[PDB]
Amino acid sequence: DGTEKWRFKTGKAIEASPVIGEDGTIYVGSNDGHLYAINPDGTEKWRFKTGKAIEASPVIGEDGTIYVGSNDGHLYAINPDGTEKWRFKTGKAIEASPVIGEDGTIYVGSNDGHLYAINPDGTEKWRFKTGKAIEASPVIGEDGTIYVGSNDGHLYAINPDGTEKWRFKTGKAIEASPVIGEDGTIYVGSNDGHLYAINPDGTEKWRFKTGKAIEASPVIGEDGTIYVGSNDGHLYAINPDGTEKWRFKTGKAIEASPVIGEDGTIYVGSNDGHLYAINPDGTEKWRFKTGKAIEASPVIGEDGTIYVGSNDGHLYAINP
Repeated sequence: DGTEKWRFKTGKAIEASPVIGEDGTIYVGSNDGHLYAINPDGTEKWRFKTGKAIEASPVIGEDGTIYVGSNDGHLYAINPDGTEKWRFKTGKAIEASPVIGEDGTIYVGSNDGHLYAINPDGTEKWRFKTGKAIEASPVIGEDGTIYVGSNDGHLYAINPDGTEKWRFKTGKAIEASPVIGEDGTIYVGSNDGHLYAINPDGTEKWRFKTGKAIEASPVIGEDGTIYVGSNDGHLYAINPDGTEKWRFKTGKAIEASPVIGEDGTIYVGSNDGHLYAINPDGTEKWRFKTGKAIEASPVIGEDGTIYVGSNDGHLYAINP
């Protein structure tokens, strides 16, 4: 209903989406350098200090391990009881979330330019070098291919053995993670302003121009609609054929991916400070003001709660 359930205070801005564990624990990184585990009632379960700001979402493995990248250059593996299992050092800051393959391999991009494949025991499996920093999380297709965007402007498709399958060049840095449609189409936003729809063979299916850079991953509705936020301040609803369905204006850049609720509501944070709830027909359902710009994608709990991190330093739990 767009009202606050609770707020959890951290020491600095929250730029990264939380993630929810099997037992309902909420995990979130803060620019204050800590990974927090929060109970569903909003009280802190534990924290773990990394060396620098955490600006990427954690991801959870099958056994419960929580993996989180830090600006300190490491990917940490944290046990559910909040003690560290291991860390893996890259050459520079990690600003992108890791992703986990079906065999347990953890893939993470680093500002040192590479995509790393990490075994669950913390040892390197392989690394794939791109031309500039990777600030975007990878995504994995049903056949095991790993897709990742680079500040060198390309979307790379990497085979599970670390060899390149193809690369797709856009006009500027790709800071958005791609998302894969039911037919294997890969959608990815570029700083050149376009949402690109890419066929599994690396050829372009179509492109959609927005007014400014796209820094936010698209998300796909159950009807096939692709939703993506733009720095031009709009949330765009895009048909599978590349034509616009509707657009929704917020007051400032949208740097955060949207998320889709059980009833089909689309939620998205704006740099104007609000969380918006949008109906599938593009009309506003409600908005909620946090203290400062929202750069973090919201995440939905099983009871419908919407969790959103804000530059005002809090994680908000919002009723639906």
